[PDB]
Amino acid sequence: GPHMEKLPIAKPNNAYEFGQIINALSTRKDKEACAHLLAITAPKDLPMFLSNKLEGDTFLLLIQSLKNNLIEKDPSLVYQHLLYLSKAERFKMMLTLISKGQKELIEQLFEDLSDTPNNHFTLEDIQALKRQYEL
Repeated sequence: GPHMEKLPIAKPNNAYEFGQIINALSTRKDKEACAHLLAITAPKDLPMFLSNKLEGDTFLLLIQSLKNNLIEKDPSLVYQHLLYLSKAERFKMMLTLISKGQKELIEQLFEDLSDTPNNHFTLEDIQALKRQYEL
């Protein structure tokens, strides 16, 4: 990960802005600046941004950003980001291009949410939504 300073983030207004920030972080491998991007992004806007500007590495970046950073800030925002991410179309191509040992990271994402009892979601809601990820 680069020692040279991080590029500053203003919120994504539209799919190209979301994609152009994210692809810069996929260039730096930045999970922590990606975590700031989810801390400012809405789950409702997220699948509309991911429409055409969604790739294998940029999907995996946000997954590793969730199962490390956002789980310790708000696991219910992780749950809602994963809920609306399941509505994205190109999302379903990603789970086919990802290798089995890299797909396990998506399991560890839900395994950390399973560990958290929460005022916004339940295990019943987890085990229902994870089905859209075929885990």
